Amino acid sequence: EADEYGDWGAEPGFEDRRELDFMELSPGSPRAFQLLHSETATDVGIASIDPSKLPGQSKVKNALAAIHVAPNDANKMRFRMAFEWCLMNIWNMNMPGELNIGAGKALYYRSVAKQNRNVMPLWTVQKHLYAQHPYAWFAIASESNVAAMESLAAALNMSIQQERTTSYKVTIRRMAEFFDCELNGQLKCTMMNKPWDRFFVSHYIRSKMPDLRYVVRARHPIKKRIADAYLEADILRSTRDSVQSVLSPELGDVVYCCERVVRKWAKKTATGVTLQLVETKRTPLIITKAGDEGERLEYEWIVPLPQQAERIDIAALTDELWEYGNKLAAALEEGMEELMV
Amino acid sequence: MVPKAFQLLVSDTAPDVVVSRVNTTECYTLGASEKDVAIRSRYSKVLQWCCLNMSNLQMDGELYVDFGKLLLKPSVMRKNRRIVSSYTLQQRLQVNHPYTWVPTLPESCLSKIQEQFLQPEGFAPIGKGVQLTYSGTIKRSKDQLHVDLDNKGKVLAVNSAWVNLQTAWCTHAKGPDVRLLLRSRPPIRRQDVELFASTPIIKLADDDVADVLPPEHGQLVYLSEDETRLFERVSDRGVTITVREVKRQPLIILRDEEEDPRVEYSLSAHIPANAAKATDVRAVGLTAFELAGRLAGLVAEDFVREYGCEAKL
Repeated sequence: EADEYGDWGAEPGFEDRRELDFMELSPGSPRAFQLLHSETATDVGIASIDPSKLPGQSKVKNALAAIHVAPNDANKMRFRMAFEWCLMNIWNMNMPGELNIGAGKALYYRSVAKQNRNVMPLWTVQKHLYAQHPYAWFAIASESNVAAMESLAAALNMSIQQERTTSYKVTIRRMAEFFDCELNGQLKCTMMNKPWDRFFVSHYIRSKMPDLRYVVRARHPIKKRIADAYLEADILRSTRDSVQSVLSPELGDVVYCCERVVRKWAKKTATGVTLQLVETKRTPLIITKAGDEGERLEYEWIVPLPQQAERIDIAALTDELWEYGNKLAAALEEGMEELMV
Repeated sequence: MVPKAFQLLVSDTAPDVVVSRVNTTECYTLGASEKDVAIRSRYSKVLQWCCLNMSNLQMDGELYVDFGKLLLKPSVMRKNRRIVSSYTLQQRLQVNHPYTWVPTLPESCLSKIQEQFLQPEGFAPIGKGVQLTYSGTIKRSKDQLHVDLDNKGKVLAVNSAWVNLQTAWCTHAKGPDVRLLLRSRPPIRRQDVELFASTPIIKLADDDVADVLPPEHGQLVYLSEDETRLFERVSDRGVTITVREVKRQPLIILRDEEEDPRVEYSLSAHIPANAAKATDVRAVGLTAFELAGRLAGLVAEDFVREYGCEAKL
């Protein structure tokens, strides 16, 4: 309503409500959501000033004056806070996890055309976008982006590591329960993880066409007997046309399929963390969702979440990840102008 | 009895984003808004709402703008964070008064202001040259009255405590900060104007002031010598803006935060209950904000040169 700003007095206990200002959680579909921008920064910087020569202030040699902050630094600080928070939650759990930096464009939708205000601050937009999750990420790339990313990897001294490996991803539904599954190229059942649970999603909206999304996701432990039964059982037959399900007798029906051409460039960062650059050319194959169709090329950063015992420098790691995400976006930008939604 | 508003409108910040629709219910994407449109939007909206509140309360008001430095106490920061959310910063400032307002402006800037701000604007000098006045504050059992005195020290005017219904703080990196307020004066009960006129508040002696107020009638907590120059501009649509330039030197002080000569420039207007109905306060507020910004930009260089307050983060 009218109290969407810090006006009309001081409401009691503001620190309790505004402790998690950098993101938006509703205590008991990602749990944690934050929205950023390349030229918008709600953050304000408290600098150090020398009021030695003011009238009435000649004994005080240090005071604080609020000023604007470059949005780069404000976004850096907000991302660092969110990353530290999600790391704390992950370490509180036994979950292993990873952070992926994906490229694409984010599109939202208003529920009703009426009561739509053209210009809003970030936090109310975050509240609306996290209330019912009305958003969609469209990962897009081009063939020139292949050469651009190759040049970026060569400049960054990236290792070649994996080249053009083919794999598949499928999902099996029992009751409403859902399993994600990764299969080797030659119709070989490979890995039976549970579906990713993203604790933190960040929509870093850049000014230009390319757009960055940082997501921290972890996998629940998989109960042994079901995964073991899935491993040897043949689930995906392949006719000469496409894939097909042969997993009916002891599994729920298959819902999603995909074929992935995967190309991974790995390197050790400045700190003691290994990062990967995953190029995924995905073909939907069998689908049930009306929007999945169409071959999509995606370029992503992937960083496994460092363990608590490793005690890696969190601030330096966050700075390096932001810098590398910006480098990825800048490299992709020159090729990414024709989309214009 | 009446809502009050506090705002810290730091310049060069754009907390808002333009919701630009894109063709393929509705759909949109976010885009960078303009540098400082949100500041003006907040100021205008809060001014209009509080002026409406006043009009429903048939209370007079004054839009008072002054130029000086807003110095935050070092205790405002928590956990040593250079960067903090504006909403959190405002809610922190409101709770316990960590802010310190120092109305000041460099001495050498007077000619530049007159030649490049007062003269180009419709601002023209009024009054009779420079008038010397003594501004005093009388604390009482439950109220804090203000009193003005002539050269002889006779009680020129008695006013009640200013009630601020809207207090904004435009803040700038290099130039002097701008404080914009909407204020009201609850009617002085009649005996008080009489009470303080009969009793000699101060006793002049060879240009030295010694308090002679009866102690039961409060205490002269604050007192200062003022040299006041008035400029006025009555623009179209019947709205008047006054530039009051005050060279103020305190004489009797209560705390050691106000003990030096200071040059103040104040842009003032009036929002009468009857007139505001036919007056678009939007235009008055925007004009005041624009004038304040222009003068701050004019005096920023010399303010930095003489005072050195350059907040760099």
